[PDB]
Amino acid sequence: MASRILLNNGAKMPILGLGTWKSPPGQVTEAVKVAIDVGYRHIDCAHVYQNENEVGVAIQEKLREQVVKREELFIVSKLWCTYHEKGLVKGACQKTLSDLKLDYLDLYLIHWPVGFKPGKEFFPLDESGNVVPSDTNILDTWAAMEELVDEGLVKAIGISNFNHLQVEMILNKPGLKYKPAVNQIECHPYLTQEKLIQYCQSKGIVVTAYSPLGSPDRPWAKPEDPSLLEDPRIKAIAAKHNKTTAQVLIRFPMQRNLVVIPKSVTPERIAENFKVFDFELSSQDMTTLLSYNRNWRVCALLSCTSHKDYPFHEEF
Ligand SMILES: NC(=O)c1ccc[n+]([C@@H]2O[C@H](COP(=O)([O-])OP(=O)(O)OC[C@H]3O[C@@H](n4cnc5c(N)ncnc54)[C@H](OP(=O)(O)O)[C@@H]3O)[C@@H](O)[C@H]2O)c1
Ligand SMILES: O=C(O)COc1cc(Cl)ccc1C(=O)NCc1cccc([N+](=O)[O-])c1
Repeated sequence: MASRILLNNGAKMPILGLGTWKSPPGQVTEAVKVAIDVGYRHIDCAHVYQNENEVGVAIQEKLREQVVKREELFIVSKLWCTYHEKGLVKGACQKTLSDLKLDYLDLYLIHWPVGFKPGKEFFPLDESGNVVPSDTNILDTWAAMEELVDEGLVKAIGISNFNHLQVEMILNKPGLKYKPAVNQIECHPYLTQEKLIQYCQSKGIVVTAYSPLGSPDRPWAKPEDPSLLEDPRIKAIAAKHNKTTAQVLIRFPMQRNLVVIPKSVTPERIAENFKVFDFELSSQDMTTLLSYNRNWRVCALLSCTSHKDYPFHEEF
């Protein structure tokens, strides 16, 4: 299948990208260099991941080496929750641009719909462990994102972890100038997201699937927790196709017209994860994988459950 999807800003986005959350700063430069050498042209980044400088070293070296042209890369980053205020958005973007060694981003996302009190801490808490909110709403934050397009800092803007009512809130924003191009959400066979994906696709918003392997390195993993990579049912589909379980989990979202961003710092896995354009899952395989949905979420924080804009109280 085609390697890129057309966005509603007229630009093409590679459907496979490299994730970078948890990639250690002393490993991620090599990881990104390896990824570009073996064909990745999309890197998913964020200021909160604390490794954009090191990601940037890799990107710059491959540009300098003329392995790739800047126009051929699709670099994504995200506005952290403590920068939702109007007056902080441009500087947050510029800090990311500086760390990544870029003069524009292809896509910049509102990372989470929830805004937090600005300051040095990424998760400001009160004395009982609740996050301290920002009174800035998603529509004013969106207007600030729109300004970044008009200043040439970003080619496209989008959202991440927005539920359908929140997406609808931006789509219905008075004076909306740019529609979100992308909603990046968690999506895998245990959280299949049929309702939110159809909503977004029906609006011409491209959906990016994060944690496609179930984030086995997430820091809050429990023993109890389901494991996609070890699910014998998925292992059997992989065996049938002479592919790895990871490769099935990556191809699955691709065939739903999603973008997918598996993370690895292991060079052999980075290469393996890209070798997903030479096989097809059957319609039966797809429906079978969809059937494993358990509404199981890697990413959701108890500290944020009372924030006005917490996204996961809603069904979708
Ligand atoms: N927008 C958001 O709020 C949000 C939230 C979560 C994630 N994301 C983005 O989505 C990315 C992907 O999600 P994720 O990092 O949570 O988890 P993931 O991609 O589902 O899983 C990454 C884990 O899988 C292992 N792995 C990778 N390829 C493998 C393979 N072929 N075989 C066996 N194990 C393999 C990795 O190990 P090694 O690295 O040790 O190889 C790592 O432990 C993130 O890195 C981030 O860029 C965005
Ligand atoms: O968010 C990501 O991309 C991945 O997860 C990260 C990454 C880092 Cl570096 C730090 C913390 C997290 C995390 O707890 N994310 C979950 C989260 C955050 C904010 C709000 C919520 N929420 O539920 O409103 C949830």
